[PDB]
Amino acid sequence: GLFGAIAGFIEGGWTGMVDGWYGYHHQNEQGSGYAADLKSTQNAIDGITNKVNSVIEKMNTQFTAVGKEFNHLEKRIENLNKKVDDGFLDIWTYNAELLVLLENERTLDYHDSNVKNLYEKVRSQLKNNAKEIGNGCFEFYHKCDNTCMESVKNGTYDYPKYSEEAKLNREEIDS
Amino acid sequence: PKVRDQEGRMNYYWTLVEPGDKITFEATGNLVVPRYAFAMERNAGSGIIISDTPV
Ligand SMILES: *[C@@H]1O[C@H](CO)[C@@H](O)[C@H](O)[C@H]1NC(C)=O
Repeated sequence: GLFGAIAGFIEGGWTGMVDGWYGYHHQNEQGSGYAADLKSTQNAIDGITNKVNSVIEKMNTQFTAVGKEFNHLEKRIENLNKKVDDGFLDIWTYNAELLVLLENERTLDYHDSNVKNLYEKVRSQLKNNAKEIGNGCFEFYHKCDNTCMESVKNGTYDYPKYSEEAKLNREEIDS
Repeated sequence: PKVRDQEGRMNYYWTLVEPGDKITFEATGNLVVPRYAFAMERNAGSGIIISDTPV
């Protein structure tokens, strides 16, 4: 991975998350489960769809008959006609092969960037109220119910609200 | 040399006559006169497909 998130510090993907491309696995006393981040998933789908549409829609053609008929005394123009067809075949094949090769690399890195951004967005929200434990995972120093959980998914986590609750727990785990 | 049991040759010709035009034929012999003529309007483009695929 270019950004080191997919197949990087997040070692593997989740098959339990089927409603989206990127999301979360939560765990609290109320239970545990998988959920997909609606905001980041939809913004990545739009880019990919635009990417596919751009490749296809920019190719606009018109009515044209390739077939040309020549006699046995018109070899040179027949060879000229063949030279035109073969040259177009080589040009289109090389561009099409390289376009897919380069864009496939771009698409995978695009997913890598989105996963990395989502982790950093959560990191900026929690700050020192949570401990990074690898695998793209956070451990809360304070209790976090279902309302607190989706509030991170909402994007509306209240750091000062649990700042003193987490700070007291922070200085006791580390002896 | 005999081609389909023929030693004589027959060269065929064609031309297009625009509206408001006259075509004149003159010969003392060795002429194959037309019998049927086609009135047509060419469509620009298109080609000819040579294959055994049914339609
Ligand atoms: C944020 O998530 C909590 C979890 O239930 C909810 O109380 C609150 O309404 C959510 N905010 C939204 C959906 O804007």
